Amino acid sequence: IVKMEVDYSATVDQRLPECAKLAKEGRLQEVIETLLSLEKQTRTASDMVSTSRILVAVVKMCYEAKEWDLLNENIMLLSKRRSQLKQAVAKMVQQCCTYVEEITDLPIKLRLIDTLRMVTEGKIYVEIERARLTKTLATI
Amino acid sequence: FSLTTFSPSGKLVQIEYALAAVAGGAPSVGIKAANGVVLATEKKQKSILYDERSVHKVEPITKHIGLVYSGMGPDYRVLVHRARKLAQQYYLVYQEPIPTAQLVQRVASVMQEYTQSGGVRPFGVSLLICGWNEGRPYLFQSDPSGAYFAWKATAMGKNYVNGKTFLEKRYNEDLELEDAIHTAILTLKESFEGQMTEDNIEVGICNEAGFRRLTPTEVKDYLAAI
Amino acid sequence: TTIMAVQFDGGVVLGADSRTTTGSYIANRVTDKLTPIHDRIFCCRSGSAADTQAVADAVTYQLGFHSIELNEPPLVHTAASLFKEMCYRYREDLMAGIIIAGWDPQEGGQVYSVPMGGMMVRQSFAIGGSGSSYIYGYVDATYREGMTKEECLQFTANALALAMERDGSSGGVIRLAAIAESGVERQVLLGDQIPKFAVATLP
Amino acid sequence: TQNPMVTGTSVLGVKFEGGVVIAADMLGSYGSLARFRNISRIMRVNNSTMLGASGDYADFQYLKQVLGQMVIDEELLGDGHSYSPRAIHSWLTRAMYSRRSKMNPLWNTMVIGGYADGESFLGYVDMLGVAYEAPSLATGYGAYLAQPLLREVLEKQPVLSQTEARDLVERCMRVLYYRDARSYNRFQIATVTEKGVEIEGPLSTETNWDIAHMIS
Amino acid sequence: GFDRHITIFSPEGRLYQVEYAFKAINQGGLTSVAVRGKDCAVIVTQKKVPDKLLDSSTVTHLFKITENIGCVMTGMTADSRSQVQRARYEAANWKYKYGYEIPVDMLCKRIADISQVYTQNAEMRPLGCCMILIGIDEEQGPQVYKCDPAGYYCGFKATAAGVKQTESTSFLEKKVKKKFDWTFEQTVETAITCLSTVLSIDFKPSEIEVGVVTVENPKFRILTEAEIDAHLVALAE
Amino acid sequence: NQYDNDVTVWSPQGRIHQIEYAMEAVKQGSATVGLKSKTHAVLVALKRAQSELAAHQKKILHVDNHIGISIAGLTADARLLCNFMRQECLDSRFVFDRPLPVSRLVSLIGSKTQIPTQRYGRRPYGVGLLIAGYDDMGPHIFQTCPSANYFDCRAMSIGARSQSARTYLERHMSEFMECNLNELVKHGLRALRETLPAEQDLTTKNVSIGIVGKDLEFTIYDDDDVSPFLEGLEERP
Amino acid sequence: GTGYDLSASTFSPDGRVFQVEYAMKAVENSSTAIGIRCKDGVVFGVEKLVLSKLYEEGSNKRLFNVDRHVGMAVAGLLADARSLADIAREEASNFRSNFGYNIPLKHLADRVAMYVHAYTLYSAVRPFGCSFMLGSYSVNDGAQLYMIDPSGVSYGYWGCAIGKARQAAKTEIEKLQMKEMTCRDIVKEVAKIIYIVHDEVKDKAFELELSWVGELTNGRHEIVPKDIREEAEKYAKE
Repeated sequence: IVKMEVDYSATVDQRLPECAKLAKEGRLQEVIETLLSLEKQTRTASDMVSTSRILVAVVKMCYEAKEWDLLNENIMLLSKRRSQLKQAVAKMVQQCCTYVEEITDLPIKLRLIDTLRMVTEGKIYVEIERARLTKTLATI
Repeated sequence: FSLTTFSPSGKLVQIEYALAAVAGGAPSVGIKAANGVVLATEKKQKSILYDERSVHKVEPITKHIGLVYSGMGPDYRVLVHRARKLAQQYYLVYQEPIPTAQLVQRVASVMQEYTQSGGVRPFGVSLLICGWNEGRPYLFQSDPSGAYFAWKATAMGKNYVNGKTFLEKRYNEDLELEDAIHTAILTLKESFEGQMTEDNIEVGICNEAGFRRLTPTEVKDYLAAI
Repeated sequence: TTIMAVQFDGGVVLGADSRTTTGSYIANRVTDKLTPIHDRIFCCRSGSAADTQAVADAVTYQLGFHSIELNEPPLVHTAASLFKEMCYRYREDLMAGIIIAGWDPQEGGQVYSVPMGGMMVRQSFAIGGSGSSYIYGYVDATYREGMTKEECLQFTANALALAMERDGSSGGVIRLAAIAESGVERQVLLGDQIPKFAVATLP
Repeated sequence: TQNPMVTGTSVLGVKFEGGVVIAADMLGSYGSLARFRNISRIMRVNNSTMLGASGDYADFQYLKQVLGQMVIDEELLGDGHSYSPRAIHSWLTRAMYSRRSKMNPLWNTMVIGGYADGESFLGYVDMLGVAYEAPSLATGYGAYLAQPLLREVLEKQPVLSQTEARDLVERCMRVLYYRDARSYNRFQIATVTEKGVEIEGPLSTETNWDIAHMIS
Repeated sequence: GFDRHITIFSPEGRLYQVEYAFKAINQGGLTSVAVRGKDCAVIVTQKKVPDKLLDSSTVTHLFKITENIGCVMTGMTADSRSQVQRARYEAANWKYKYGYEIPVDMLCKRIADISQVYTQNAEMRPLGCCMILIGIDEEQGPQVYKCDPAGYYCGFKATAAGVKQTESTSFLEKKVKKKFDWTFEQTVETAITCLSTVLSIDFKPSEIEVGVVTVENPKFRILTEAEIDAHLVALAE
Repeated sequence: NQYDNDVTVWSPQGRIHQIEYAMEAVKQGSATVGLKSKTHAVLVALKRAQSELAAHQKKILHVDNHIGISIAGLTADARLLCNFMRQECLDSRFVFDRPLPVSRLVSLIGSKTQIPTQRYGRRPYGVGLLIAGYDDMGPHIFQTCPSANYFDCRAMSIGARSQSARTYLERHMSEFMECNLNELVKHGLRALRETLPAEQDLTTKNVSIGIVGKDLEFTIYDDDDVSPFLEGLEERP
Repeated sequence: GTGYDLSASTFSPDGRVFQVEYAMKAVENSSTAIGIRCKDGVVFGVEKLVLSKLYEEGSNKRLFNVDRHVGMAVAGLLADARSLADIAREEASNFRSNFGYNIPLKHLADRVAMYVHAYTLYSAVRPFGCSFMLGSYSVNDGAQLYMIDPSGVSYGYWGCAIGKARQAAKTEIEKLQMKEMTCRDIVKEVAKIIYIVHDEVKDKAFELELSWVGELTNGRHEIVPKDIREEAEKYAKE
């Protein structure tokens, strides 16, 4: 969409797995905030792959530490911050689609509707609609 | 050249074009009643973005001289500023005559810098003047080139013809009290397209006590029961 | 009347008396002789009060207009240049002694003197007015280098107090103005707060 | 202009072989008052011309501003030429004459020193427009006190050396400080030569008071 | 002929020279928006900077005329700077002649009178720059006015000038018709979203320059990059 | 062509046309050459004669002891420029007793002639000036065109058919610094003789010489004064 | 245009001033120029067409000194350019006489631009046919460089070019990385850019007038020493 200004591929490679180790069980939110700052920096630098990787890492951390509520407001903040990169959010929704289908649970219905609310803000035909279709089928 | 100019054989073509311009679209009726004079005009602002208490169509030149006008408002501002300076100079020279109606004729006459020295481009505004410091009221009109006309009731808008016809048919008359402002509002109504309101219609009155631009409260009060 | 300015590290301190004399009668005992030319530039007036006020107002005009057209606070040197030009071009008609001081980020606390005639000079401290001629020795002997804000404030207050008590055309209250990057602080010394060196000559 | 308020006291200067030296004390006399003791009455007209003045210091500042501005304008063109000190002296002469003719005189007596084309020049112009050039010059009471010593030195020595010339100037400054009410013991000495104009600064002269014991 | 060539009245009864001079404002490729609020008045215009060899520090179209009045110019930049200089001179001269600071309405009136003198006569020509000036006025709240190359000085609450001024005025008319006062967050956000809907670039916080005058804080704050970025983040939330 | 009518108006293709016509005033004039040296400046002007009974008119005008000019073009507004230059040089003499340097004089002339090129109702000074002066930096030759754009030149010629003289001066300008006074004057005479058609030839009555040097103040040589220079002509018409 | 492009006081039907639109064409036609703000100063450079070898060493130079620290590199109609340079010199002298010290470059550019706009506003007088850069440096305000079109307004420029080939120069100017390069290498590079721009491809030989202002010159805008910058011209040649 917009030309990349400053890449941080080296920064994310050297720091993201270390951040995952530092918050293996997700008890720390300063790690989430500092990757939010890093992806904001790459977003102002108009980089898509770095932001997408950061979002995928963030949701993966939420998967492994199974904080369902904090996932809900975290993905809400990610999707509503400034709308970020359409490629990155479409990615993050896709791995969220891949994850919600494997754990039965009671509040996965809440996870399904949360992602539905995040994607129903528009941008349906553009930037992935099969995820929303699969979520509705999953709700069925 | 640098004055009121462009007069061919038996014509004043530039002046006639100025009069075509002062046809305008602001009716700005005036009525000379027995007690005083009413100058009412229409403030039909484009959209609601503009304000009505910001700019005014009726200007008190001095204590009991009020002024209303026609098309070319930017010219009208300079003209009313000049008129204020001229009235103030006359009052300073002839100190303390409380000069309004023994000055209304005089200020109308000194409206010769108005047009007789046009300024390359003549003024494109015709203005009605009201004064009541003589025991009697006065309504005068000065046009982009002529002089004092000493009207009793007239209009200077887009439909000034039928406005004047309405004024004469409704019998501007001579016994009418100060509250002929109802008839002035009716005459505006004929040349008005809308539900006229207090900010939409601006009117000033000049009676023997003095001149006063009626606030939206009294304008709405008069517009009620019409 | 007496006016005085001192320059210290990071600012200046101005002291002026509140008396304006007409013959032998006190026209105004609470005269405000510290006219703010700009936010961080002040003027001390002496001599013909009308002429001082007119010159100060005209310079305030020109300096405010110049600062607005630059989008930058004006220099104290620039203000002093405006005063020197105004006084010099009309010296034969305008008789006024003016002390200019203030603070600007370009140089800091600065003090200039433009007496009658229209000359400009930069000084560590400036002194002027009818009552100035009585404290020259004191101001020269009791002035140190590198004096801080409080030292300059007290020293200027003392100099003005003695100039007031000695000169017959000076009296009333004292106005102090401390100008610095933080801003300007104006205070008034009155009555008992006046630093007094009592002269109890023995019988 | 009409009645000076702050007046600058005497200034002098002598030319020598290959250069000129002038000297002015740093006092601004507000009548009988030593109001300003740290003011410079010597101006660098350009790289190869100096100027001092005695009298109204406000007028001196105005002339300094005007002359510096015109020198800057002259050097802006980059034509290689310059205002020779002879030309500068003539310009100041005409300015003073015009001011006197307009009956708004400039209360300053000015000494212009310069060294151009390998030949020293030392001009002189006063309030009344009287101008000339002499090997030795002085203003006010300097022309009464310091000038005779310069004349008697130059009568036997038409040419001078820089070191003895500046020593003579220092002695004349000492004499002026001794026997002039408006004088002060802080004078600047400016030397113009082929290398340019160099001003020493707040020089002072040593006072002798052995004769103070001769009172009784 | 020469009816459409010089500042003379047309035979039809119109003045074509000023009618052309108004379209001159649309020429130049810029837009500006002014929103008066409950307590503040904020104005914003886009900063069209072609190539970065220019100094974005000095490419601005908004200025301080005095300590409390700020203008934004629309149209040819030379005439814009001339009228800004004239307005600053008028403000200073008013402060010199009369002690109190010049009211914004009076300043706009004087500028409009100058422009009316320009459309009068024939030697000179009108200046193709429309000026929107704002400022806090005591007993009046925030005040916004527009002086035009003609001499008609008016405009209030929400007023815009530039190429796409009509669309901005329509949106602001919709917003003001929605009866709710704008605080010192809603006024700025309303102006920003108005200009963004006019020209959708989502307004990276570098291509607009917003000026603000509040009541509790006087003076014409030319809000910095951080402030405009914070307002943009808050709006797009 | 409308756009060529007046000096003020600007042509759509670029430069205005009245000034371009003004340079044709100097083209339509008797030829004149002017060359520098290491120490001297010499002007050779063709004194154009009306008829054999009438004199050959006057060219190479006198300005001061160190400056002399040669006109080529409209003679009416040429004595005016001569008066202006004389007045400025005398003003310099009066103020600081030194000869006004030629470069400053030429800048003054250019600035003075520039204003009529922009003021309505004022024709440009269609006069071609070949100023010869001796300031402190050796001799100087300057050409002033009615376009008010002066030039400095080692050797320049202006007038009718002056292009041939220009070419000869260019081809022989390498050997100009190291030439005796008579040698340089003969160079100029050969350059001017190459201008007129072959039927015409140099005479003592139809030529004028202006010489200014380090020790030689500006002097206008003619028939008797020219004959020593005219000898050794090497006539190849 | 046809009917409306006769006097600057006549607005176009679309609302444009065609007199200035044509005055810009003279600047577009005249020989080019360039000015780059180095890290600690501003470096000018202008190629001047030696229309004939009859002329002496570089005269009617496109560079001018308007004040002690300020220089003007102009292009367009050269006589009016010199008159405007005289106007700028007078303005700087007046400001120094009134307010003391040295005229800030932004204010000088604004005042001269307002004067130029005054000359384009009216009808009797005509718009100036020249565009020029004003460059200056001081310790307090760093280095500034403002460019004024024949009718427009001053604009802050890191690097600017005007004249025959503006875009061709500006492309390589933006290619050059300023704001961290000292004025010496910038002098080398401006000559390089000028020589990259066509000099003899359709024209005669050109001379390289280069100007300085910066802390290396403690202000004091002066022409670069041409004897020692001939090697810079040589590096430009390579």
